[PDB]
Amino acid sequence: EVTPIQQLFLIKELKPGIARIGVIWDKNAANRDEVLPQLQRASAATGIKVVVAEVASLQEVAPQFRTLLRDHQVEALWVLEESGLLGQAAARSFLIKNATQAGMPVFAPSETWLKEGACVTWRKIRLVVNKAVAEAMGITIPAKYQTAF
Repeated sequence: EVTPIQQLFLIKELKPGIARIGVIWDKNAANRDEVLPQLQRASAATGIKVVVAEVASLQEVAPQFRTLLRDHQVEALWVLEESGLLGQAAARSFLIKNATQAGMPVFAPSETWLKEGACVTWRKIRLVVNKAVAEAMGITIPAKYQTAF
């Protein structure tokens, strides 16, 4: 129930001065009609550039993720849902491990991701945080939100 705009504003609070964020998006997910335009409106509202790399199958996850880094110098990974491809354990573990190795936190759609090393997720608005990863990534939670841990 936390909307993409609400999510991005929270990211903005968590990483002041963030300029560019990368999304890996399942081409085949539902509400693609709803969500991609929400992402553009959230980008506009926050001033954070949202670069979307779409993926249709597992073999596309590694090269599309690396495009976000090669071509767009993104500062974090943001995953919006997990109904299909992004619900596959292989896709999830690849993304978290590679984001982490690259130095960037992952903002995720469910707590399963946090258990595997993602940084933050949401519930309705309350943050849910993997404090060990936040601490290592230099991310301070605002006292005002101080959250499920």
